[PDB]
Amino acid sequence: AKEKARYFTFLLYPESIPSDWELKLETLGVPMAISPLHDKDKSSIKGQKYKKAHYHVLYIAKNPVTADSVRKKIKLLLGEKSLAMVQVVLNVENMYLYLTHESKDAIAKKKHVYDKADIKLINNFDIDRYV
Amino acid sequence: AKEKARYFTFLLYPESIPSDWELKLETLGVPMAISPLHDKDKSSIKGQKYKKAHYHVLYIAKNPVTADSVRKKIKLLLGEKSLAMVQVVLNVENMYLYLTHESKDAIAKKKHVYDKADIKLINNFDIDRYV
DNA sequence: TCGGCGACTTTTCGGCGACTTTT
DNA sequence: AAAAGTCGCCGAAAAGTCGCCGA
Ligand SMILES: [Mn+2]
Ligand SMILES: [Mn+2]
Repeated sequence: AKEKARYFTFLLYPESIPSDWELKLETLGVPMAISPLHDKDKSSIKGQKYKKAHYHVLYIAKNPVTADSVRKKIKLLLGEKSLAMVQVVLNVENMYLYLTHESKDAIAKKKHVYDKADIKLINNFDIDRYV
Repeated sequence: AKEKARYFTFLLYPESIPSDWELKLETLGVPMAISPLHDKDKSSIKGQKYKKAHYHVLYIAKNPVTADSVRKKIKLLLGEKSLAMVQVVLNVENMYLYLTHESKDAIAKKKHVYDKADIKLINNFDIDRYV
């Protein structure tokens, strides 16, 4: 009895993805919203500069499918270590604001807040359609 | 069978806790109330002026959980030796005023009275809701 | 007596190949 | 045949109680 759902978020690392990863993700025909790059997140480790550059993708599947469905589809796309920690997204509004660290979880924990503009929306991601 | 309860008090020693302990207690997401620093308690031994610096944390679990649980929950958070003497609290109010030694028993036994201003409330600890 | 800790138990949840349904 | 999708099944950690205490 795995959970089937429409909204997912996962991480992409610049190392494990090919050059054209952006055009690579457009192919699937599914609305995505790709956070700006996270080169400046404070690590929960002493003396430690920042966490590694990563992305937060917000993935809007067209029908209820399972976490594993999405992991594998992007594992085919970009390399089997391309992504990590695919999760089911419960509140879309938050996990969109979370790409900027400008949700309330993030500013409450005072994390470094990125630029609205660098978010990349693939196949006409409509924030309003899902809220 | 051990006792289940929602209200707890335990002690925090500044030596055994990391710099960012205060913020790390906020992570647990639980209403806490942290005594002002207890650096001038009268020691019960002759020629011993003060007791070792401590804090009294006042801890409100979201569901009746066991003394031991809270102990694990905090060892893992601040270090195996971070805390001490976790007990269940039967009257919050009295034990709230005890953080300043302004309860009945504290003023009764002539304990050193600290300043409210230094009390720290974590996650919107609202003493009034508890009476 | 009653706070304590290691041993244990129990959820919790994200992986990943293997099997299965869909195209 | 191939794509996509889910199904067992594993592991680890974050949680929790239990056993015995021990001063
Ligand atoms: Mn991040
Ligand atoms: Mn004290």
